[PDB]
Amino acid sequence: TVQVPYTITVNGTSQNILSNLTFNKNQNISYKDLEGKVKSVLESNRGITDVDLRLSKQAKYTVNFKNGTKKVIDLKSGIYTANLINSSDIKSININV
Amino acid sequence: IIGGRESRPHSRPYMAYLQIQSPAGQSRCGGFLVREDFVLTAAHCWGSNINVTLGAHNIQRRENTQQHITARRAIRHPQYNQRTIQNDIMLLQLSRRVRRNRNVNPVALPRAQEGLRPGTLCTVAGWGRVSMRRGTDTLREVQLRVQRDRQCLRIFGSYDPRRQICVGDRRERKAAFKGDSGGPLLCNNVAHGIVSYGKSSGVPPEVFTRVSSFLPWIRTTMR
Repeated sequence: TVQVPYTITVNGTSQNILSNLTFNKNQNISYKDLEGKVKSVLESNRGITDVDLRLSKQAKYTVNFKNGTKKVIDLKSGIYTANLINSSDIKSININV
Repeated sequence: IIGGRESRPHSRPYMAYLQIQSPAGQSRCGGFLVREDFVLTAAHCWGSNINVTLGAHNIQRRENTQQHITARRAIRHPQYNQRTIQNDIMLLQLSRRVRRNRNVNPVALPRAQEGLRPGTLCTVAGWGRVSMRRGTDTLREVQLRVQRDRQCLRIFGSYDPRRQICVGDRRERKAAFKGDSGGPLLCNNVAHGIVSYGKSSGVPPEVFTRVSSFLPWIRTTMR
């Protein structure tokens, strides 16, 4: 019941849309699920699939936290960060392929 | 809108504010009325359900002048290419006709198949973010300069000058930004462009859909 803005850049270009992801308020979710949302909007906004992420030079998303820190996560990697993340700690998400 | 000023209230009565339902969340875009029953916007603003607000200045207040209308149909251009953001144009058929008044009325489209000379001054308006840090509740606007095609050909890998316009001097920090998609680029009071895409940073130049390239399709779809 909270909205978290995200942006998507693919091959240097970024739609000028104001886009949000819906999250349950104050819910701990895993980074496997957060990656699922990220991959979902890459597909629905820009038609980017899993094979496209494998062959890109770099593919990452950055979680910006309300406390001013950030976490940079690699979409080409396995090994989920041993952890869960709270929904109401996220300021925004920047996706970069 | 980056580097702009607040619009005079209701000075741009063709402006449309779109609330879009996506599978994973909500989006927000601009658009513009081109006939009492049709709004023109960007195809990447498509969603399953679209509510359209006309007559607004402060979209976070519920002004008496606003008209709220759902889109009955959202017609993406048949060759819209999501990956490259090509043919990024969409028509929304309103579920009812707007009531015309001083605050709500459509904007002129180009005469036939017009190009756009570099150096031309054009205005863009929108409710998008003003920087990486804050947005706006009221309509803003900024005047930009059409660039020679080389400015975007060096920067954007899929820019096509036949169907897109390169807009915005790099030196000035003036541009459309997140939330401004689908808004009009007006040159002498005619809608020649549609806010489409740019750099993630918002630094100009940016790419607009060239409306004149789509005039036959727009006229056919409305008819």
